[PDB]
Order: sequence, then structure tokens, then C-alpha cells
Amino acid sequence: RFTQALVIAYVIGYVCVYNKGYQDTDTVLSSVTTKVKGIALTKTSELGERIWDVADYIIPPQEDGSFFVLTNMIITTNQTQSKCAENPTPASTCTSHRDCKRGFNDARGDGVRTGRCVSYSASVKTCEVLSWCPLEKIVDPPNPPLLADAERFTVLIKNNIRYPKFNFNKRNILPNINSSYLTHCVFSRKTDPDCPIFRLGDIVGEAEEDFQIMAVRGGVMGVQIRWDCDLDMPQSWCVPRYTFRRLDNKDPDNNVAPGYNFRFAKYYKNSDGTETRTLIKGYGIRFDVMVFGQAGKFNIIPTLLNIGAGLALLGLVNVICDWI
Amino acid sequence: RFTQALVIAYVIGYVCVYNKGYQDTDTVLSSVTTKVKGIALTKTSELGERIWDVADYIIPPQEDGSFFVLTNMIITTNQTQSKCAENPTPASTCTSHRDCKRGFNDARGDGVRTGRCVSYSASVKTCEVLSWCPLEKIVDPPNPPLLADAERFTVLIKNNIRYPKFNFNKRNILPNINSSYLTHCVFSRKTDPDCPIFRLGDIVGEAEEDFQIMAVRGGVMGVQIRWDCDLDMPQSWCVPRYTFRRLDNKDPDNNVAPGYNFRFAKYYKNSDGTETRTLIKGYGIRFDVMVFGQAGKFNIIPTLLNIGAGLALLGLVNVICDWI
Amino acid sequence: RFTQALVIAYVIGYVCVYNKGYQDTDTVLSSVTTKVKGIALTKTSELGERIWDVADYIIPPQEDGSFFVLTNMIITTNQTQSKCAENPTPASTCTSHRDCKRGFNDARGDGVRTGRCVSYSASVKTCEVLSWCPLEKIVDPPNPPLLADAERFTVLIKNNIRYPKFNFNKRNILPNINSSYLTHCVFSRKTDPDCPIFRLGDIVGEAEEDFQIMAVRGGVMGVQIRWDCDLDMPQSWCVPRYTFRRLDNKDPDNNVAPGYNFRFAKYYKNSDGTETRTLIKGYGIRFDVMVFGQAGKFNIIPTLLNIGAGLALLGLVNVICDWI
Ligand SMILES: *[C@@H]1O[C@H](CO)[C@@H](O[C@@H]2O[C@H](CO)[C@@H](O[C@@H]3O[C@H](CO[C@H]4O[C@H](CO)[C@@H](O)[C@H](O)[C@@H]4O)[C@@H](O)[C@H](O[C@H]4O[C@H](CO)[C@@H](O)[C@H](O[C@H]5O[C@H](CO)[C@@H](O)[C@H](O)[C@@H]5O)[C@@H]4O)[C@@H]3O)[C@H](O)[C@H]2NC(C)=O)[C@H](O)[C@H]1NC(C)=O
Ligand SMILES: *[C@@H]1O[C@H](CO)[C@@H](O[C@@H]2O[C@H](CO)[C@@H](O[C@@H]3O[C@H](CO[C@H]4O[C@H](CO)[C@@H](O)[C@H](O)[C@@H]4O)[C@@H](O)[C@H](O[C@H]4O[C@H](CO)[C@@H](O)[C@H](O[C@H]5O[C@H](CO)[C@@H](O)[C@H](O)[C@@H]5O)[C@@H]4O)[C@@H]3O)[C@H](O)[C@H]2NC(C)=O)[C@H](O)[C@H]1NC(C)=O
Ligand SMILES: *[C@@H]1O[C@H](CO)[C@@H](O[C@@H]2O[C@H](CO)[C@@H](O[C@@H]3O[C@H](CO[C@H]4O[C@H](CO)[C@@H](O)[C@H](O)[C@@H]4O)[C@@H](O)[C@H](O[C@H]4O[C@H](CO)[C@@H](O)[C@H](O[C@H]5O[C@H](CO)[C@@H](O)[C@H](O)[C@@H]5O)[C@@H]4O)[C@@H]3O)[C@H](O)[C@H]2NC(C)=O)[C@H](O)[C@H]1NC(C)=O
Ligand SMILES: Nc1ccn([C@@H]2O[C@H](COP(=O)(O)OP(=O)(O)OP(=O)(O)O)[C@@H](O)[C@H]2O)c(=O)n1
Ligand SMILES: Nc1ccn([C@@H]2O[C@H](COP(=O)(O)OP(=O)(O)OP(=O)(O)O)[C@@H](O)[C@H]2O)c(=O)n1
Ligand SMILES: Nc1ccn([C@@H]2O[C@H](COP(=O)(O)OP(=O)(O)OP(=O)(O)O)[C@@H](O)[C@H]2O)c(=O)n1
Ligand SMILES: *[C@@H]1O[C@H](CO)[C@@H](O)[C@H](O)[C@H]1NC(C)=O
Ligand SMILES: *[C@@H]1O[C@H](CO)[C@@H](O)[C@H](O)[C@H]1NC(C)=O
Ligand SMILES: *[C@@H]1O[C@H](CO)[C@@H](O)[C@H](O)[C@H]1NC(C)=O
Repeated sequence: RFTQALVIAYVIGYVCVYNKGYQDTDTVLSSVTTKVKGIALTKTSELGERIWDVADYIIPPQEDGSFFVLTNMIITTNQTQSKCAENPTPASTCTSHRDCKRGFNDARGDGVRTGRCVSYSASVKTCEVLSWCPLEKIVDPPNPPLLADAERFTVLIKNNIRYPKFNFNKRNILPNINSSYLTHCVFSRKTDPDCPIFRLGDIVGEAEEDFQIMAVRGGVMGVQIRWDCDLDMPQSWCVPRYTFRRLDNKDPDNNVAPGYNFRFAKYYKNSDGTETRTLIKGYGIRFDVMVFGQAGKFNIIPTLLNIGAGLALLGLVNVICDWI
Repeated sequence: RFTQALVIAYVIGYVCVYNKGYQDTDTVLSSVTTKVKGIALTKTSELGERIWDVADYIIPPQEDGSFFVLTNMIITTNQTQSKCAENPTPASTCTSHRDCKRGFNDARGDGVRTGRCVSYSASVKTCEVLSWCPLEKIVDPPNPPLLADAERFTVLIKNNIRYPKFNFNKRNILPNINSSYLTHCVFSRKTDPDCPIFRLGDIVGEAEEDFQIMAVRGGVMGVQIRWDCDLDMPQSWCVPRYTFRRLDNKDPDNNVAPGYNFRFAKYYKNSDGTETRTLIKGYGIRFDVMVFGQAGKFNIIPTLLNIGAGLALLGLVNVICDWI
Repeated sequence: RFTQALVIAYVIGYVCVYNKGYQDTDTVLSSVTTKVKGIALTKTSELGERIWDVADYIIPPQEDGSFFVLTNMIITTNQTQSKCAENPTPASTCTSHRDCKRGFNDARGDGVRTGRCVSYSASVKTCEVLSWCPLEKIVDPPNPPLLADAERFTVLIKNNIRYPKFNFNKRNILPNINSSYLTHCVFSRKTDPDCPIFRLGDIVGEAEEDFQIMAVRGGVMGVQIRWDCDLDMPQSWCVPRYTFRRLDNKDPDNNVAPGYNFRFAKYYKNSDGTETRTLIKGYGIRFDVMVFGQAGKFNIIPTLLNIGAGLALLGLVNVICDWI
């Protein structure tokens, strides 16, 4: 009786009202494109004073729902295919030419051995390798990071979503928005929530991380765009909701393999027409854009069905009162 | 009685026959690779007459189940790290050197201020910035699009699918197909449905869009490959089905942030051995290849189970006739 | 009675114990980054002796949960925008200048026709096209593959997973691992299962494929990282499990469109400051990193619920004994 009343207020309140069992349900199809904007300034020894724009710091220039911003670098310039001393390690160091077998090439060595034992320094000797030479120096990445200015960059996240079942199509560039707004706006929770242009700093900040620490060794940042919509409500809700979360760094007590980095090169022909190359070991933050969402709308079918499934339990309450 | 007959013809006709409840069900594992083929010809002022092949128009040259074809460009050549006037805006324009604070660098400005107010034109003056100079001119992208010839390009979409539960493996390159066929064929609904090489024009066309309009500002095109298979039927069905849909452009009344474009650069060392750079703001169509599918096959287990679940409702019909 | 005992030992043994119906269930959120390491050596006619490092063989240098390693190439150097004979085909060959309509450009031709019929050889004549010239020669890719040394490369697969429902975060770089270990280790089943650095050779090998065959025409390799965890057990299990599978090559009887390859270019300005280009048709193996997993943990709610659903069937056994 109070059991009846409980499970009857349950198959209406819980499952019909609260769990939206009067609704058909579809899940989102999404597409995103991104654009980063900004300049960073570096002074190092020696490129002189250097500026990095979007075509300098986004590697590759286009990905599907992901973007990588360069933050720190170690740059080795004027490399050519030639011979040089390996960088000194237990594995590399040597006393005589005998220590170095010609042709020996192991995954963690600087190249293919000549092999000759040659001076790496005044003090140390090392196997001579055929490689892109000079080798990249062995150093920690700059702190503060070279590309620190990246914190002030902005990224337009453009997102088209569709809900096939409902013939529903929307963009995260909302109808109350227009071109001029995008000429100025930068997303803020308080004053500009509808601006789909985010300061990178703000993204990692809102995830409770510090851009200028992260930009040293790099990392991975998630951007979740959630479109959860009641289409029984007007089409004016069904707006996306952004949340930001740092994706790497699972056991932060660890100094083991921190951050994100990769090597890439730029190639040139010099005077003689022999390839010379610039190698960059870049650190940066990969930004993963992930889109989710579910749209309900009223249909009688799952309502009836859910009610039918509801009475089956609601009566079996009073049935199991006796049936034990 | 007619209620019985109705819900009994239901647990056979609806759920056992029509809804394939006699079947185990697995979902597809897929892998795709793509290849674009074609040349486009441009004449502009002034590169001279120029040809663009696959290595020119596909950025980057390889992605996982996505490919981007360049369609329109704005090209700024001979850039060097140097000083120049910002492009004139409310934000950039100035009267005195005082208007420009040295070092000021905002995300939407052309570079880092010197700062000096310098002539942009006869009429206007603008903050001098340290940047890649000259700056990209401010213009609309060419209509007709530079790379219009891209409409005639072809793309081989190669797709390997597998169904783990059924030990089932197939390719969208069908057994009735062979090498010569691929030497000539281009996919058509009527004469060549089994040719997995598609004219780009035909893809966007079949989605009811116009290539030569889209190629102006760019866009995103979906290609859905659906493998839905009854493996009780011979392995000769279980063929993929292609449908094409334009992914961006949710509220087409909008002039706000239309299409798809990105900036990318090519780098050179000049005589003096100082980096000079070509910058392209490219527009194009990203093609997203999306693969789905479900394979059923006969198993007794879910058949029995579904029947058992069927009688429970079929009898409870006659039970709720009285039980109200 | 033995029916009762059977279906009661079933709703405990099968569904409560074996199917873990006492458990809440969440599925994995994952992020991966990768790093390839190694040098390959080539001798060909004629680049001289050549070394390929990570920045040479990984195209593009960064992808999201995928990496492509170059294995074989066909390299055409010193290309310029200029006129040359098309490569001889039924489509290309000709007798008179009339055979070649100026401006004719079809997707499978080498360029835009001048059109002039010009000597391709002593024996054959072919339409002159405006193209990047000389054209890439028509040949099979080298066997053995140029980049065979790639078999010995290593790849660090770094994987961060999270389970939102359980506030659970882990990395595939396990707590019992540290920096030095990564300085030396290479994953083996027997001696080094916890080393997340894999020899490429071993990956394709363990999938029962032969690296030096695959590296000729290229291919697609899957790497599945499965995190399936009982969090009722200590956090010390909940380790990932790696399995490797070749993704392409569905109907291996086929010589039709085998492997994986793409064209890409490197651009240079020569003396005169006219663009010259190197074109590579590269073959290689794309490595797809795919992460899955499910975590259960004890909650009373689905336990009670499952038991309630269990008695409904357990009694209806004895009910349908009579009710037929
Ligand atoms: C293009 O799209 C834009 C974004 O949707 C539009 O901007 C929006 O425009 C409306 C008005 O056009 C803004 O409305 C607000 O109204 C409040 C009260 O206004 C009242 O003032 C009158 C005085 O004469 C009075 O008679 C009436 O009562 C009238 O209604 C204002 O107080 C309010 O100002 C502030 O409001 C928010 C703070 O809570 C904040 O969102 C606003 O931020 C905006 O301005 C600052 C700079 O001024 C920037 O930092 C932001 O980037 C942003 O532009 C502001 O601080 C405001 O006037 C509404 O705020 C505004 N939305 C935003 C966020 O801009 C444009 O109208 C569209 N343009 C065209 C051509 O249609
Ligand atoms: C490699 O793989 C290819 C694709 O599967 C194969 O091509 C297929 O080959 C068969 C025959 O080998 C084609 O069969 C069709 O048969 C019809 C009737 O043929 C009859 O003709 C005889 C006359 O002597 C008669 O005795 C018999 O009755 C015999 O059966 C033909 O009418 C038909 O022609 C048209 O059929 C379709 C139109 O509805 C259309 O698909 C065809 O398109 C093809 O041809 C045009 C150019 O001619 C191209 O635009 C297309 O690209 C395509 O090649 C054609 O218009 C046809 O002969 C079957 O059509 C064909 N499939 C396709 C699509 O090519 C090759 O046989 C394989 N090669 C090898 C070495 O095995
Ligand atoms: C950083 O992280 C590393 C990986 O977790 C750690 O390495 C691990 O360290 C422990 C010991 O520190 C290794 O433990 C094993 O213990 C066995 C028995 O040891 C016994 O020997 C004593 C003799 O005085 C005796 O008193 C005690 O009974 C003592 O317990 C050893 O037999 C065993 O050797 C072999 O064990 C495995 C074979 O079944 C195999 O995994 C090992 O491989 C390792 O060594 C070879 C080269 O020697 C390499 O090819 C591998 O790459 C690997 O390094 C070995 O063959 C071993 O000592 C445990 O094996 C080891 N794990 C691995 C895989 O290295 C480091 O300790 C951490 N470093 C720091 C600073 O903490
Ligand atoms: N294929 C690979 C990739 C990584 N490493 C090693 O794995 C450890 C951590 O990876 P990572 O953080 O990426 O190394 P880095 O600090 O960037 O150093 P390295 O320049 O050697 O990659 C390093 O000792 C690195 O040398 C390796 O030996 N084999
Ligand atoms: N990080 C970004 C990216 C975009 N934009 C602005 O967002 C608007 C629309 O984006 P998009 O269509 O990509 O701009 P474009 O027409 O290509 O112009 P722009 O060259 O400035 O990117 C433009 O006013 C653009 O300048 C911005 O201010 N901040
Ligand atoms: N857009 C495309 C892509 C592929 N092909 C043709 O499809 C067949 C097989 O594809 P693939 O294995 O990638 O060709 P390749 O052997 O690499 O030859 P090609 O250099 O012509 O691409 C070849 O005859 C290729 O020329 C084509 O005509 N149109
Ligand atoms: C480039 O390398 C050469 C030797 O290969 C060396 O002499 C010189 O330092 C480098 N040139 C420049 C531009 O510094
Ligand atoms: C490149 O820039 C210089 C000045 O930096 C200018 O004199 C010239 O127009 C450019 N050279 C070419 C190739 O046009
Ligand atoms: C580059 O091409 C020119 C003609 O365009 C040719 O003379 C020469 O073989 C090439 N130069 C080199 C570096 O071999």
C-alpha cells in the first residue's frame, strides 16, 4: 500500500520523469575545425630575435579534432650527412678504434659506426658515427620555456553537430553571435561564455594546471564539448558546454617520461647543393577536442513501453509481499 | 485470443524475424587508407603558370581515415623576419610613435611592436611590428577558386573490415574487381558501383552541394562506408554501401566563420643564408571517412532466450485482460 | 527442484559471480603519445651513403594515437615546373601533335598537355605535358626495401588512462618502472613485459607477419592496449595488455592494390631562385594504437537489482513447469 504508492511514484517519478523514459534518444554526430592565432617572441644564442607565428608553431598545420602547439624547443642547426663523435655514454665511449665495430648501429646510438674511436672532448673519446652532424646537444629543455608567449595565443574551436533522428543541426557558433563579436571576443565564463575563441592559458588554467610549467616539458590537454539536449525544450537551449581537463600526467609523483615532445626537421639545399637540415626537438601541448552528447525528444512509444514495464514491477511488489 | 494471436505473431514476426533476434550480433572493426590523384593548373600574378600535384595539395600527406584537399589559396611569398607596418585596423592605426608601445604583442596583431608609428600608405599610418614581412594582404579568397581543377581529382578509398566474432575479413576492393579495372574505373551508381575510386566532384555533388562554390571558402565532407551484413546470407552480400554528406555548414543563413582554412609555410635559405618563407592561407575540403556496420549470424542461444522473453509477454496479455 | 537448484545456482554462479553483476561498470578514457627511435642506412644510385633518422622517416612527425614509419621509397629528385614527355601508356602514346589536345588534363595523366607529340624514347612518342619534371620513373619498389633497418627501430608507447566513475588514473608506465629501465629496456613477453618500448620487428612478428616482406609495399599494423580491471582487486593488477594484429590485407590471395604508400615532397629554391622539388613515393607501415577497457567495482545497487531480476526467472521456472 505504501509499498504500492512507493513503486508507483517510482515508475512515474524515477523512470518516467527523472530518467526521461518518455523520450526517444539519439547521440551526437560531430565535426570540429580549429584555428590558433598569435605570435611568440624568442631571443636565443644565436638566432637573433625571432618570431613564431601559426605556421611556425602548429605541427602539422591541420589535424582532425586535435591541435598541437609548440612550447619549448632544443634546436640543432646546420646538420649535414657526415661523420662525428657520438655523444658520450657507457654505450658510446671508447679507448681504442677496436671498441667501435664498423657498421654497428643500435637504436639508441647517434648513428652508424665508422668505426673509429675519435675525440669527443679533451678528456673523453667516443665512437665516430655517420649521422646528421653536429649531433643535438644533451641538455634539459629551457626553463622558462622559449615559447612562453604561447600562453596568450587564442584558438577558435568551430563545431558542427547533428542529430540524425531529429533532423537537428547546430553549430557552436550560436545564432546570438556574429562576425564582429569574433573579431574581438575571447571566451570567459563570466562575460563571454558564447565566444568560441579560447585563450590557451585559460584552457590549461581552468583545468587547474600552470601553462608556464607545462610548456617546459609539454603535455596533453583535453577539451570536452558536451551537447546534451532536451528537444522538447526550445532549440535555444541545446547549447554546448565546455569543460577542460589535463589528459597526461597520471602518476604526478613520477619524474619518469614526463610531458610530450617530438623531433622534426626543416631541409635546405646549400650553395654546393648538398642537403643541410635543421632539427628541432619540440615540446608542446597537444589539444584534444572531444565532442559528446545525447538528445531526447518526446515519443509515445517508449512512454507506453516504459509504463508497461513499470506496472510489471509495481504489482509484483504486492505479489512478493505474500510470495516469499 | 486475437490479443494472443497478435502478440504471438509479434514475438515471431516482430522480434524473431523482423528484428533478427535469432542472431548473434558483432560490430565492425575498420581501417582505411586513401590516395588522391590529379593535377590542377593555375595562372596568377605572378607565379607564372603553375601545376599542383598530389604532393602539393594534400596537407599533411597522410592522415588516419581523413584527407584534406587544397582548393583555394592566398599566397604571400618572400617573407623574412624583419620590420613592417601592421595592416590598418582600429587596433593597428596610429598618429604618433607614442601610440605604439614597444614589445606590445596581442593575439590579433600582425607581430611585436617596435614600437614606431610608420606609414602604411600615403593616407594611413600604423604601428611598426617585428614579423614575417611582408604581411599577408587582406583580401577575399579568389572566386572562382584557384584550384577549381580539383573537382576532377580522384580518390581511392581502400577499406579493410573485420568481424572478430565471426572470424570474418573483407576489403572494399571486392573479389569481382582486379587491377586493370582500377587502372580505369571511377565510381558511379549506374555503371561502376564497385569501383572504389571516386571523383571529388561526384562526392560533393551527390551530397547535393556545388564543388565550385565550396572550393572558395572550403568545407568538411563526410564519406560514410556502411557494412551491415547478414552472414546467414552468402558472403557475396556483405558489401559496403557509400553515402556522402556535407559535415560543416549547420546554419547556412550564416555568413559567420564560413568554411575551412589554415595557414602553412614553406621555408628556404636564400643566398645570404637567411631564412625566407612562403606563407599560404589555404582553403580546402577535409574529407572524413567514417566506417560503421553490424553483422548478425544465426545462433540458437539468443533465439531461445528471445522466445523465452516472448512468452512472458504473450501470456501476460491474457493475464492483464483480467488483472486490471 | 533440480530445476530450481539449477536456475538458483545460475543467478548466483552465472550472473552474480561469473558475469560480475555485483559490479558497477565504467569504460576507459585514454590518451596515447608515441616516439620512434633509430637510424636506417641506405646506399643507392646515387644519393651516396645516406642516413634516415626519426625526423626523416616519421610522416607527419606527430599524429594522435597513430604513427607512420617509412620503409621503402621511390625518389625522384631535381623536379621543376617545366615540360616533359608523359610516361608511355595507351592513354599517353602518340604519333602526331594532333593526338595531343593542348590543355587536356585527365586525372591519370602526368600533367597538362602542351600539346605536342614528343619523343619519349628512340622507339616511342608521347604527349608533352607541363608538370613537375622529370617524371617519377615507373618501377616496382625495391626488394629488399631501402629502409629495411627500420625493423630494428623502437617505439615508446606512452598511455594515460582514466576511469571517471572510480576516480581512477593510471599510466602504462608502471610504478615498478623508472627512468634507467627506459634507458635500456625493450619489450619482451618473457624478460621485459613491463617495458613500454617495442621493437617494430617484434610487433609485426608477434602478429605473425614478416617485417622485411611488409616493408616492401607497406601496410597497416594495429596495436591494441586493453585495460580491463577489477578494482575490487588491488590497484596492482589493472595493468594494460598488449596484442598486435595486422589491419590491412583482408583477401591475401589478392595482388590488387596491396600495402600502403603515399607521395610527399621536399621543396628548395635553387640558384636562380626557381623552385625545385624532390618527390618521394613512400611505402611504410602505419601503426594504429587502439585502447580499450572496462573497470568493474563493487556496488550494492546492481547486486540487489540483479538478484531481484534473478528470482523473477528462478520462480518462473517452477511456474512454467505447470503453466504449459
Ligand atoms: C553580435 O553578437 C554579440 C554577442 O551576442 C552582441 O553583443 C551583445 O549585445 C547586447 C546589446 O546589443 C549586450 O546586451 C547587454 O545589455 C546590458 C543592458 O543594456 C541596456 O543598456 C541601455 C543603456 O542605454 C538600456 O537602455 C537598456 O536597459 C539596455 O538593455 C548591458 O549592461 C550589457 O553590458 C555588459 O553585459 C554583460 C555583463 O554582464 C557582458 O556580456 C557584456 O560584455 C560585452 O562588452 C564588453 C565590452 O563592453 C566585452 O568585454 C565583451 O566581449 C562583450 O562584448 C557587457 O560587459 C550589454 O550591453 C550583450 O552584452 C552583448 N553580448 C556580448 C557578450 O557582447 C552584439 O549585439 C551583436 N552585434 C550586432 C551587430 O548585432
Ligand atoms: C576485372 O574486373 C572488372 C569489374 O568487375 C570486370 O569487368 C566486368 O566484366 C564483365 C564481362 O567480362 C562485364 O559484363 C557485362 O556483360 C554484359 C553482357 O555481356 C554479354 O556480351 C556478349 C557479346 O558477345 C554475349 O555473348 C553475352 O551475353 C555476354 O554475357 C555487357 O552488356 C556489359 O556491358 C556494360 O555492362 C554494364 C552496364 O549495365 C556496365 O557495368 C559495363 O561498364 C563497363 O564498361 C564501360 C566501358 O565499356 C566502362 O565505363 C566501365 O568502367 C566498365 O568497365 C558496360 O557498360 C558487360 O560486358 C561487366 O560489365 C564488367 N564490369 C565492369 C563494371 O566493368 C573484368 O572482367 C575483370 N577483368 C578480368 C581480366 O577478369
Ligand atoms: C627500475 O625498474 C626496473 C624494472 O622494474 C627494476 O628492475 C628490477 O629489479 C629487480 C631487482 O632490483 C629484479 O629482480 C630479479 O631478482 C631475481 C632474484 O634476485 C635475487 O638475487 C640475489 C643475489 O644476490 C639474491 O640474494 C636474492 O634472491 C635476490 O632476490 C634475479 O634472478 C632477476 O634476474 C632476472 O630476472 C628476470 C628473469 O626472469 C628478468 O626480468 C631480469 O631481466 C633484467 O635483466 C636483464 C639484464 O640483466 C635485462 O635484459 C632486462 O632488461 C632486465 O633489466 C633478469 O634477467 C632479477 O634480478 C627484476 O628483474 C628487475 N626487473 C627488470 C625486468 O629489470 C630496477 O630495480 C629499478 N631500478 C631502481 C633504481 O630501482
Ligand atoms: N623509442 C624510444 C623512445 C624513448 N626512449 C627513451 O625513453 C625515455 C623517456 O622517453 P621521453 O620522455 O620521450 O625521452 P626524452 O626525455 O624526450 O629523451 P630522448 O631525446 O632520448 O627521446 C628516454 O630515456 C628516451 O631516451 C627510447 O630509448 N626508445
Ligand atoms: N584564434 C582565432 C581564430 C579566429 N579568429 C577570428 O575568427 C573569425 C572567423 O574565423 P575564420 O573563418 O577562420 O577567419 P578567417 O576569415 O579565415 O580570417 P583570419 O585570417 O583572421 O583567420 C575571424 O574574424 C578571425 O580573424 C580570431 O580572432 N582568433
Ligand atoms: N586516385 C587514384 C588512386 C589510385 N589509382 C590507381 O589504383 C590502383 C591501385 O592503387 P595503389 O596501390 O595505391 O597504386 P600504386 O601501385 O601505388 O600506383 P600509383 O603510383 O599510380 O598510385 C593503381 O593502378 C593506381 O594507379 C587511381 O587510378 N586513382
Ligand atoms: C655549417 O656547417 C659547416 C661545416 O659543415 C660549418 O663550417 C659552419 O659552422 C656552418 N655554417 C653556418 C651557416 O654557420
Ligand atoms: C625578397 O625580399 C626582398 C627584400 O627582403 C625584396 O628586395 C625582393 O622583392 C624579394 N625578392 C624576390 C625574389 O622577389
Ligand atoms: C637539375 O635539373 C637540371 C635541368 O633542369 C639538370 O641540368 C640537372 O641534371 C639537375 N641538377 C642536378 C643537381 O643534378
